[PDB]
Amino acid sequence: QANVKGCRFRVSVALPVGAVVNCADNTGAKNLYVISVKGYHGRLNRLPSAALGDMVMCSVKKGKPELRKKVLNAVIIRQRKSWRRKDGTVIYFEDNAGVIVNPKGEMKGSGIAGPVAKESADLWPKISTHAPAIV
RNA sequence: GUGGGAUUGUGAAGGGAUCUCGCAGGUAUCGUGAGGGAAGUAUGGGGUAGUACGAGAGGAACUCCCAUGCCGUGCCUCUAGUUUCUGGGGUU
Ligand SMILES: [K+]
Ligand SMILES: [K+]
Ligand SMILES: [Mg+2]
Ligand code: NA
Repeated sequence: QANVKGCRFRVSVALPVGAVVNCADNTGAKNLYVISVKGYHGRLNRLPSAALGDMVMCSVKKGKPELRKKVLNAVIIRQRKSWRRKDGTVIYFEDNAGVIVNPKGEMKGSGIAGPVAKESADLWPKISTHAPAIV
């Protein structure tokens, strides 16, 4: 529940700024709009891009009105872009999904719909507890 | 000396003279390295450690280890993209 760039192997970037992904927890939000990604060091013209396990800054576009019109923190748990594990397997999900967390990584809400990537679960133990299945 | 050419424009075939040029290098490898260019640069995590310090609240760092951002030089085993192999099938 901290900086995750140095604790994770390279994962192919999936979600640049502006991507809208599903919200997999039961907070009340339906989707999340990616504003930025933590740990992004700048490069000219290059959009900040999120992948599995990344914390992102996001806003809710659809869902409970109490959750909208504000900047929140979320963690990516599923992505449609395929990445390659060190064991040589190339794997991808059917959808993109995120989960709303506090800046400390603690999961707001109490349940997760759909599976959770192992890369995301290893970096966020609180998210791994509520995962129906890992990878 | 020898070999090869030539001389100034109204003819031809012969003789001299006088000039210019060639006369020892070719061909194929392996190396030297003067000079010039010049590139790697950052972050996080583990541990140190809830330790030093501090009344408390708070709260570090180096050896070492593991990743990552940007940049650079390549490569095509995998994954992805691309098809005028119009390859093989469909279909109006
Ligand atoms: K030099
Ligand atoms: K120089
Ligand atoms: Mg621009
Ligand atoms: Na292919």
